[PDB]
Formats: sequence, C-alpha cells, structure tokens
Amino acid sequence: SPWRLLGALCLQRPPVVSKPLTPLQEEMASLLQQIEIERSLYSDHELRALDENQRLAKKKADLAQDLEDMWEQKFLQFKLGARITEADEKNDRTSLNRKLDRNLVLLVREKFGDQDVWILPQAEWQPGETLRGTAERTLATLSENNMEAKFLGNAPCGHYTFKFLGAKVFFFKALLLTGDFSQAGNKGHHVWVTKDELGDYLKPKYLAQVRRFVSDL
Amino acid sequence: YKTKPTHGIGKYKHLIKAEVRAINLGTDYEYGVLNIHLTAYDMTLAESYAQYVHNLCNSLSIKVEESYAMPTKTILTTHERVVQISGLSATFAEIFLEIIQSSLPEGVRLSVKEHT
Amino acid sequence: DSSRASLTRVHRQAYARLYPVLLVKQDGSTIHIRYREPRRMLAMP
Amino acid sequence: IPIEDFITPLKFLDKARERPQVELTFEETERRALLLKKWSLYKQQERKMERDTIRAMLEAQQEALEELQLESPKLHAEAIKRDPNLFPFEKEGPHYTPPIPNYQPPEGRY
Amino acid sequence: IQELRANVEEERAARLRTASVPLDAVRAEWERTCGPYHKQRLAEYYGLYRDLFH
Amino acid sequence: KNLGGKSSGRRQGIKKMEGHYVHAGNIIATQRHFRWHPGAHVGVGKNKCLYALEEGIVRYTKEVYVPHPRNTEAVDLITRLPKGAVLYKTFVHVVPAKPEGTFKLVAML
RNA sequence: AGAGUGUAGCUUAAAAGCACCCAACUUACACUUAGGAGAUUCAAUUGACGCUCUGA
Ligand SMILES: [Mg+2]
Ligand SMILES: [Mg+2]
Repeated sequence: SPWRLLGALCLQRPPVVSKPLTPLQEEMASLLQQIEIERSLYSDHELRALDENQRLAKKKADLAQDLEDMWEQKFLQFKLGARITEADEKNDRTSLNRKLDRNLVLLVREKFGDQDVWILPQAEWQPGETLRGTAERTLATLSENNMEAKFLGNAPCGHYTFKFLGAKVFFFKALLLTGDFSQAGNKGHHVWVTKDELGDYLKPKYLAQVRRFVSDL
Repeated sequence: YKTKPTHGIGKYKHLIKAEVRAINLGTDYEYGVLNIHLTAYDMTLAESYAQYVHNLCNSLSIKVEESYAMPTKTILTTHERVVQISGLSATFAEIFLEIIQSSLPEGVRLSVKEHT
Repeated sequence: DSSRASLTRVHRQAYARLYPVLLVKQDGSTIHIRYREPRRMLAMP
Repeated sequence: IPIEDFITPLKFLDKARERPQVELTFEETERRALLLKKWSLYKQQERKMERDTIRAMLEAQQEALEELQLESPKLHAEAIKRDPNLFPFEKEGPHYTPPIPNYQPPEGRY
Repeated sequence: IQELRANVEEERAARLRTASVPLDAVRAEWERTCGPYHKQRLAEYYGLYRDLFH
Repeated sequence: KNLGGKSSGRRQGIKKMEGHYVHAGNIIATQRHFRWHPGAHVGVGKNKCLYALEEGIVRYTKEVYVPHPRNTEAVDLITRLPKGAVLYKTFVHVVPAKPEGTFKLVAML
C-alpha cells in the first residue's frame, strides 16, 4: 500500500535551570534542615566561634566574627542570575531561552496545498536511508543550525497515520546537549512548547496524541 | 520413593542457582553491564539520587550488580556513585536513559560507561 | 522531577554541622553543597 | 586498589559535648509528624505520576513496533538494533541559573 | 470512619500509641452483627451440634 | 596406597513401616541425614533417630516444610525460592490408638 | 456512528488480599519495625458518564 514516506522528530531539550521548590516541599526543606543540624557532634566552626569567646570573657574575667561578616560580603557581592529570564521575554517563542525550568520540543509551522496544519519537523526519508540517520538528516535539512543533538535509539515512539495513498509517521527522539541556533530570527515559525502549549497549537488526535511520550515532569 | 507417583515431591535445588559480552545474539539485543556514575561535591546529593536509581531499577526489574564508590580526589572531596546495570531491551534503553536524565537534582553528571 | 532526590539530609552519625554553601565551578554555574565556615559564594579559576 | 573512605574519621572521638539538650515540645511534634505524614502522601503521588508515564510512554512504543511490523516486516529487525555511540554518555544535572556574565574569573587554587 | 479521622485530636492519641476502646460498648454491638456467627463456631467447637441436635 | 575404607554398614533405615503398630519409645527410623522428618507424636534423638511417642500406627505423609526462623542455613534457602515454590519433606506420624484413659467409678459415696 | 465494556495497579475477592508510599536500621538493595493513603461511575438484573478501538 502506498505510504508517503515521512518521519518526524520530537526533539527534547533538557532544562539546565532547576525548578524551585514547592512551599509544601519547603516546610519539609525547613524541617530537613534542623534535623541535620542537631544530630551532629562538636563541629570545627563552633569550636572556634564559641569556645574562643568564652576564653575571651575568661581573660575579661581576669576573631571568627570578622570571618562571619566578610563571608556574607561575598554572597551580597556575586549577583545571582535569576531563574526568571522568561517573563521579560514572555512572547519569545522563537528563542530556546523562552522557558528555563521545563523541557522544550521544537515545532516549525509549514504549509501544504490540500491541508494547512502545524507540524513537528518532518523527514521525507529514502528507503535505503536508515531510519536513525533520518533523524540526523532532519536537524540538517531546514534549520541549518549547529545544534549539538545526541539520540536514544532506533525504536519508534508512536505511529500516527493520517491518510488521504496511505501514511505512517514515525515520531523519533533527540536531546539538545548544546545548541548553536544561528540566525535565530529565521524565516520560520519555530515555537518552543514546554508541555501545555501542545493543545494550544496542535489540535487533533494525530498531534495532541503526541503527548503520551513527551516528558511531563 | 522412586517407584511412587510422589517421587521427587521434595526436590528443591532445581529452584535455586547455587554457583561479559553484550547479548545481541540474533534478534534478542541487550546491553552489557553498564555503570551509572554519579558525581557531586555533596555526601547527600551523590547518595540520594544513587539511592533513587537503585529503587527505580528494583521497580522496573533490572538486575543491579553493584553500588560502590570511587576513592575521592583531593582537589574538598569528589564523590562518585556507580550503579552497575545489566539488562536493557530495545524498547527500554530509551525510557530508562531519559527519566534517569530528567531527574538529576543539581549539577550531577552522568555516564553510560561499561566494564573494563 | 528534579526536585525529588534533593530533599535530603546527611544520613551519617559521624557527621559534623555543615552549612548550605554555594559553589561556582567555572562559569557562574552556582549550586548548593554542604560545607563549613559558610563563605556563601565560591569559584575556581 | 580497594581503598575508599567509608571509615569513621579518627578525630571524632573525644569532645562530643555540644547538644545533649535534645527535647521537643508536644504540640510541635504534632505538626512535624503531621508534615511527615503529608509528605508521605506527597511522594506516593510523586511516584505514581512517574509510574504512569513508565507505562503510558511504553505501550505506544510496542504499538508502534507493532505498527512497524505489519506494514514493514523487514524493518522491525532494526528497531531492535542498538547504538554504539553512548559509551562516553553524559548529562549534567540542572543548575540555579543561566551561567554568567563575561568575567571576574578568579580563585587562588590553594 | 471518615468523620473520626476528621477530628484532629482524635488522631492525636493515635500517633502516641495511647488511644482506647471501651469493652462494654463493643460487646453490646458485637452481638448485633457477628456475635451470632461467633457463637456458631463456639457451639460447633464445644460439640453442642454433634450431640444435642444430631 | 588406599587405606581405610573398611567400615561396616550402619544398619540405618526404617524399623517400623507404614501401618505398623508402635508402642511408646519404639525407634521408627534410624538415619544419618534428615531423610524423614518427625511428624505428630514422633520425637528426634541426638543421632537424628525417630522414635514414637504414643502407642499408635505409623503413617508417612508429605508435608509443607516451614523451618524455624532461628535456623539460618535453611531460612536463607527459604528466602531464595521463586514466589510460588513451596518445599515438601516426608514426615512420620503416629496416629495414637488408645485413648488417654476412661473415667471409672470407684465407689458409691 | 457503533461494538466491547468499568471494584484504587491485578484479582475464576464479596468492601478484602497483595502490590504501593514514607520514616528508623542499612554502603544501597533486601529483611524487619513504626507509620501513610486509596476505591463498586450514576439511576430505577436494568438504561444513560469514562476509557479502548472499529469508521468518517
Ligand atoms: Mg565402605
Ligand atoms: Mg566390612
């Protein structure tokens, strides 16, 4: 039966910025703090922060604070980069730096003649071209950037077949170990969907059923 | 007794086993004995995630071999936490190595190193 | 679920009183580590 | 060499005398044990979400390998093949921040 | 059984292993439900049925 | 060069077979390793020998082996079998014949 | 559109028995101890809310 030879590429981006805790975790992150503190024994810091000042009032009966006021002046010194470089952009769906605590999947819009549907970046493959290199042929056919992707395997994930001449579309995988997104203002419409925007741009049962193997977390 | 129908009712050693190249024989393809290194500068965050991946292999039925450590380097001590793993399918080598990757707490570095 | 294995404690009994020290390795990649005399911002060249 | 560091530190023997004052209040042990309950309810679902995906991602992968088999029976012999280039595999854990500014690039390293 | 786990001081004693149950009250409820079916074992075990109702 | 090896047979084995009437203390089966385990009304010796404890009739059954928890050479075996497996040994019972005594009238006071 | 249907994850279970969660001992696992939550999808065997696919 005639299938239109077309795979896809569900790219994953690993978020490099850790998600901040829930306050329900933080009460337990406050409770796991103190129990770590009490169950110990005679630390080197308070051996030289307590027993010196009892001996110093002992000579006053007849310093580690300048350490403690200097070491706070390096935390106020080094300006922490925020977890939030996302609300200052807040529309920048074309940038990989759009959301930083969540994982990102590329989604380039295209156009057909008989249909007009937002798509995951496709792969018109050759039969004698293997399926795995077809995933490598996809990063380097349209976007032409130097995104350092690595892969998982030649296993598929989910076969979806919208037929008109049959079909089968093979949803593959990749991970952005790094990315050199040259000409980031490309001609296209690449939208970095975390998770919740899959129902915002991919409507049907053939593209809002990709969701069962994207990393929710 | 040997002449009886209940002969060998009490044999038990055939339910115990009382005593590596990669298994890709023709179609059944498995990985060899892996190592999932875990490294940080914390005694907790190097052992806490390496307690996780053991209990995740226990739930997802993967034959763990070892959970030892490497002796530290003076550079403040470097902590290494190495989980040996045998047994991965075609299908499972993806779903393991992603959820393992996606659940590292804080700057902890990974590995699919192997034996020798 | 990278908030899972981070909620923890030094499990040991022969353990000191350690403080949530912030460490940069090479490029501002700051992460928490338990460490004494809390200098509270670090780096390596 | 079978040398490690799971030994006890030899300087930790003598002056263990800091906090024998280990006593806790009766209503404070309510909320503390009410939290360790309500965290024990928390991690049960925090596990049960992950165990949902460990099936729900999985059954499609067998289904696609069934939907690879029927239409293309030469080629479900290469979905069971394995990659060699995972041998120095690595992913570092996520951080607090995008990395930095340009500079200031210093430590004394002793 | 949901309501008893809604009073907060009801589970105060429960986590201090020190709550109690009154045996007079359970008894006059025990014979309501299964106190008949418990007496059937006891009269079977004491051999009443195999002797007095054949 | 092969010396030794001249020992006589130890004459161990079943003394009282199944169905055989037994009196209390009659040795049922002398053994060197535990081949038959002691069942109801059957005791063990120091030399692993089975002797009857009541007057009755010797029966051999196959029973489910649950060892003692303080027996680690056979508990660490028990914690190694697959999840449906159950061990069986053969046991020697004595179904006691005579009752323990009857109430007899001694006097009419 | 329809066919199958459905006790919390499974039950040739009738509100249960295992899995499962967490804390303490464990190198970790395991064991054990302390704890933790769970359900008959509705209405008179029965018809309409949920899932799975057969089709468009
Ligand atoms: Mg001889
Ligand atoms: Mg002789």
